Amino acid sequence: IDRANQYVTDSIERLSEAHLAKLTAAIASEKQGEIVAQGVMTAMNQGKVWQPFHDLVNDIVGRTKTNANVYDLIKLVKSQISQDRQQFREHLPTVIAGKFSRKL
Amino acid sequence: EGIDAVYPSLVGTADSKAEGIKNYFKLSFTLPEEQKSRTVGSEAPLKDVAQALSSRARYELFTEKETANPAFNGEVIKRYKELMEHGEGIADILRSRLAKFLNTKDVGKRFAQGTEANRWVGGKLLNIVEQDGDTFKYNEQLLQTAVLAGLQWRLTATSNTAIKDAKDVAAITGIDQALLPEGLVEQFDTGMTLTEAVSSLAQKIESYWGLSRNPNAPLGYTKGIPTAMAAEILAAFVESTDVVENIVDMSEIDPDNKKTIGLYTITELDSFDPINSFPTAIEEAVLVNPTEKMFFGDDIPPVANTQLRNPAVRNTPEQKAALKAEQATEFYVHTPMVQFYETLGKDRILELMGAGTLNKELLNDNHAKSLEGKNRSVEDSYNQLFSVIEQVRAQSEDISTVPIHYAYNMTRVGRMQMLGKYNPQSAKLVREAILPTKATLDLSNQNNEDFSAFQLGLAQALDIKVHTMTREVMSDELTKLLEGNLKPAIDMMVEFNTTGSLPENAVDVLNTALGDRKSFVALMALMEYSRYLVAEDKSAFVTPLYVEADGVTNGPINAMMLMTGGLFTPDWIRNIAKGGLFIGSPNKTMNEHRSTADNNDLYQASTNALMESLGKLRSNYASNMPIQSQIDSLLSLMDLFLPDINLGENGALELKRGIAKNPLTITIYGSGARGIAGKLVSSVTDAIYERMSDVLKARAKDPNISAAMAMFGKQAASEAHAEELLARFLKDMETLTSTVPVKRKGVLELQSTGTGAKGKINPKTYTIKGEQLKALQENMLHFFVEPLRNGITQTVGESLVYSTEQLQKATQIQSVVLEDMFKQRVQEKLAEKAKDPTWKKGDFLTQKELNDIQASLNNLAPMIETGSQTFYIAGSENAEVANQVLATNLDDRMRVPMSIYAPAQAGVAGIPFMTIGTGDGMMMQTLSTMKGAPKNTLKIFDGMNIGLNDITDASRKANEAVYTSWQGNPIKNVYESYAKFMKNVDFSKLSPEALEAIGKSALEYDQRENATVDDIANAASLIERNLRNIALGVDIRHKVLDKVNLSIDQMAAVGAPYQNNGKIDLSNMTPEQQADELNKLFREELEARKQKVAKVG
Repeated sequence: IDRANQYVTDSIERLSEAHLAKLTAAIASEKQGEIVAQGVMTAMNQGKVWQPFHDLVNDIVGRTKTNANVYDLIKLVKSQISQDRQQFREHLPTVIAGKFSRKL
Repeated sequence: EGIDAVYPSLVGTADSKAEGIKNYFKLSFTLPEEQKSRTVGSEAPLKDVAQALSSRARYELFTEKETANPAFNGEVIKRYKELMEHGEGIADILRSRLAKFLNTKDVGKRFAQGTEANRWVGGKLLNIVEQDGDTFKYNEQLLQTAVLAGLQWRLTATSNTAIKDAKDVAAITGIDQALLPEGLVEQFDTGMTLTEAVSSLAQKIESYWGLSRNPNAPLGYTKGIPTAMAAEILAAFVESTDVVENIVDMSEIDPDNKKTIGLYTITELDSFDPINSFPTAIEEAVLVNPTEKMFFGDDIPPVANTQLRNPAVRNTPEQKAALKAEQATEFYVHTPMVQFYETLGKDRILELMGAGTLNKELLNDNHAKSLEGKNRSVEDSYNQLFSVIEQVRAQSEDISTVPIHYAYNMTRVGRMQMLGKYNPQSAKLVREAILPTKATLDLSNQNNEDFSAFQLGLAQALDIKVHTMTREVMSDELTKLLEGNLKPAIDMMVEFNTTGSLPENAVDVLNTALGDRKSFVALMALMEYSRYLVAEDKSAFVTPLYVEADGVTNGPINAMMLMTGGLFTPDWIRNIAKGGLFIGSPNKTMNEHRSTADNNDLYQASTNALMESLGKLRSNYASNMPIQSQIDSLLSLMDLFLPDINLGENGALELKRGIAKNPLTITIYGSGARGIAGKLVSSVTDAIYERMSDVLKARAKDPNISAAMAMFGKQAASEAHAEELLARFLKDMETLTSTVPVKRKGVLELQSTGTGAKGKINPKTYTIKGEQLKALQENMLHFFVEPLRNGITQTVGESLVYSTEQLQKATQIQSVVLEDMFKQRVQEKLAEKAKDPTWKKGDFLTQKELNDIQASLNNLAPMIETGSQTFYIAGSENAEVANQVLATNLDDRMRVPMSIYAPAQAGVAGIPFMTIGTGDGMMMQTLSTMKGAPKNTLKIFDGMNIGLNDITDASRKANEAVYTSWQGNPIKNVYESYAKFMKNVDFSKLSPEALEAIGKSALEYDQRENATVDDIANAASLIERNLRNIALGVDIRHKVLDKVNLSIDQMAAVGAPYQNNGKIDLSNMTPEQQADELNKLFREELEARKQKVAKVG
C-alpha cells in the first residue's frame, strides 16, 4: 500500500503545474498508561485535533467558500492519511517495545 | 571678540583649556550674522520695551512699520502698563533668590577662590553673573530679557500645548493602558508636566536672547543654561500665584508604583480682559520675525520645512505644494451665528450642548469626573472663539469682510493639521462660526436645481442618511420634519432674526424639537432656513451652508484595496461594493446601490458574522455546564446596560450594527485583542456608574423607595419585574469577578481567583478596579473578543490579515536593531571622553558628535520613501539614552532629565503608519495639488465641506483623488527598505537583550527557547521573501483592475461618481462570473512578466 500511495502522489504534482500533523504525533507518543487506558476518542477530543479536520472537509463539501482548486485540496487530504499511517503503524510499536529493558 | 565684546564683564575666561574659571556661556553661543532680536545691546530691556508700548507712535517707531495693529487701542495700552509693572516685581524675586544661594554653605566664597561651582548641576546659572565687590550679581541685559519671555509665555502657553491621549499618559505614569483609572487622562491634559512647562518656556528664552548655538559645544551647556533659567522663572511664577502646582502620587492608586508627578496650571484671565484682543504685543516688538500672530488679508503664513516634532524628516516638494494651497484659503465670520451664541450666553450653551450645572451631592464620584471633562471642552472652545472675534472686529467696521488665513503642517502620518488647539478643523463650535464656503442661489421656485442643493444641505445637518436614499425620498423626509417637530423651533428663530431677542425657555424649545438630532451643525440649519423664510428677495439668497462629502468606512476599505494580494474572490467583490467600488455598472451611484442592491454596510456585515461565531463557540462547550453558565452571565450583564445587546423572552440573542463600530476601526489600526477587550469593558462600567447617580436622585425624592425600584424603576413595568433585574445584576457581577477562564493546551478551564465581589454597594463611591477589573477583562477577552475577531477576518479577508502580520514583523525587527546600535555607539564615544582632561561627567556629547552617530545608521534604511511621502517609524524623543539630570533650580528642586532625539522600538505602530499615510493622507495631498482642484473647501480628514454652488463638480474630483491613491503599493515601499537593511546588518554584534526581542518576532515559541544567532538570521531572511511575494501580487491586481470599467463613489454624499474609462465590459455578470474573468487576466500578466525575464505546412 505504501508504494502505491507514493506513485499516485507524484503523479498529481505533475498535473498541478501542517498544524494537526503535530497533534497526532503527541497522541501516538503518550507514555502515561492512565491516559492511554481511556481510549483514543477521549484523547482526540481532549487534544483539540478535531478543529483542523473540520476546515478541510468544509471546503470539499462546499459549506465554506475557498479559492483553492481541486489539485490543491487533493494534495491535502492524501497528506493526512500518510501521517496517521506513519505514526500509528510505525512509531507506536516502538513506544511499547521501549518499556522493556530487554529485546524480546 | 564677537561675543567677547558684548559681555566683557562676565566671570571667567573664554578658553576651554584654561586653569581657573571658564565661562561656558561665551564658549557655547555666538552672535548671528543678521540680528534677530531688538533687545541685544540694550541696557534696560524691561524699560526700553515698556517705553515702546506706551503709545501708538512709539510702537511704530520701535518696530519700524508704517502703521500698527488697529486692535492696539487705548484700552489695550492701559492694560500693558500694569503687566510691565508686574514684570518688574518678578525680577526682584529672582535677584533675591540668587543672594540666598550664594550665602548658604559659602557657595559664593568658594566660587571666588577658584572652585568650579558653575559646572554643577544646580550651579549652571553662575555663567551669566558678574563680579560686584566681594559678591556676584546677575547680568541686567540677560536677566531682563528672560523676564520678558516669561510674560509672553504666561499669556499664550495654554492655547499652544499639545493634546495628550491615553497612550501618552500611560507612558508617563507607567501604568498599563488598559488599566488606567477614571479621570486620570482628564486630569493630565488640564495642566502640563514639569518637562512640558520648562522646555516650552526655555525655547522662548533662547529666541529672545537672539544668539546662535555652537555646534562644537557640549549639549550640557547649550541646552542646560537656557533650561536653568526657565526653572528659576517658573519657580518665581509659583511664588507670585501666577502658576499653581499640584502633586499627584501614583502610590495612592498603585502602591507598587513609587513615581511622583507634578502638574502646573496657569491661572487664567477674565473673559472681559481687554488684553485678550491683542495678546502678542511683546512678541512682535522684540522679534524681527514674530512667530505668534494672526494673519489678515494679504498676510500669508510661511511654509514649514520639517515635519511636526520630527526634525529629522523634511517635507517633500509635493507635500510643500499642498501646504501652500491650503494656506491660501480665506475664512470669513458668519454674523448671524455669532450673535446667536452671545445672546444665548455661556451658561445656556453649557446647559444645552453640555452637562449643565452639577450637583455633586446626587452624583457618583466616577460619573462626575466624566461630566466635568465634557463641560471643559465646550467652555474652553466658547472662550477661544470670542477672543478671536474681538481682534477681528477692530480691523474693520464690517466684520464679515475680513479674510482670515490659517497655518498648516504635516503630521508624522502624512496628515495636514491646523496649528493651534481650537480652530475650525478641530472644534465643532468654532466650525459653525468661521466658514470658507459661500454660495448664491435662486430659491424663488421649489422645482429649481438650486433648491435641491439647499434641501440636501439641510437634511444632512438634521441627521438624515442622505447617501442611502434618492433625492425625491429625502425631500419628503425633510418636509415632515419642517412642518412637524421642528415647527416650534423655526418660529422662535424667525422672531429672533427680526427682533434679536430670545424667550426665557429657549433651551426647552430647542431640546424638545431636536431631541436625538441635537448638534452644533443642526443649529445653523434652523437659522439658515428661518432666514430664507423672511428674505425679501429669494432669487439672490447668499448662505454659507455646506454639504460634506463623507467617505463610507474609509479606514477598512482602504486597507482591503492597498494591502490585498492573491487571486480575486467573489466575497471580496461583494464586500468591496459596500465601499463604493462598482464593477460592470456604468454611472452607478451609492444612492442606487443602497436603495435597490444592498442596504448593509461593512459594520452590519461583521455583526452578522459575529453571531455565527458566537453560536459555534457555545455548541463547542455544550456538554460543559460551568462554561455555559459563565457565557450566560457575560451576555446577561451586557444586556442590562448596553442598547446593542438584547435577549428575548425565549433566550434568543439579538445584536445591532453599533457593537462593531469601534472594534472594526481599531482592528485596522493594529490594536491587539487586549485593547478591544479593555475598551468594551469600559463601556459597561460607564453605564453602571451613570445608573448609580439615578439611585441617589431617586432616594432624595422618596426615602422610602426600594433598592430594586431605585435602580431599574424606568426599565421595569412592575415592581416584581424590578426585583428580577436586581437579582440578575448581583449574581452576574459576583460570577464574573470570582472565576476566570484559562486557555491551556487549546481548551478553556475555569479557575477561581478568590477575590469575588461581596458586601453592600454604596452608590456615591462605588468603583470597580484592582483584581475585580482584571477578572472582567479576562472573561470578555475569551468569550466575546475571540468570536468578534473571527467575524471581522471573514469580512475583510484572510489575505489582508496575512499582509498585516508580515508588515508588523518586518518593522519591529528593523527598529530593534536601530535602537541597539544607537545606544552601543554613544557609550563608545563617552568612554573616549573619559581620557580628555577638559571633560567632566554630565556634559554629555556634542551636537556635531550626535549627528555623526545618526549618519552612521544610513546604511540600514531607517526611513521609507514612497516618491511623494516620507515616514520614520522608529523616531522618538526619549531620556533613556542620556540617563542623567540636565538642570535644577536654586532650591535643588524641579530636576529636569535630559532628553535627546533617538530611535525607539516600534511595536504595532507600523500598521497605522502605512494604512493612514498611504490612505486618506495621500488622497488629500492629491486633492489639493491636482489639476482643476476644488477651491474654498475645508479639508477635515476623510471629509470635505463644499459650497452649495459646486457640490456636483467637487464631488467628482474627490472620487478621482481616491482612485489615484489606490494605485499605490505600501508593501513594496517597505520591502525596498527592508531588503537594504538585511544586506548590511550583522546579528553577531547585537546585545543579548536585543537578540531575545528579535526571536520573539521571527520564531515560534518552541523554536526561540535556545535559538542561536544563525537561527535568528535565517528566520529574518524568510520575512524578506514574504514581502516580495505580497508586493508582486498587489502590483498585478492594480494593473488588471485598470483595464475594466469601474465607478467610484467613495464620497457618497452628492452622488457624482467617477469613471475610469476602462475598455473591457463586465456587465450582466454575477460576482462568481466576474471573478473568473478577473482571474483570467491575472494569469496572463504573470506569464508576460516571466516571459520577459526569460528573454508550407
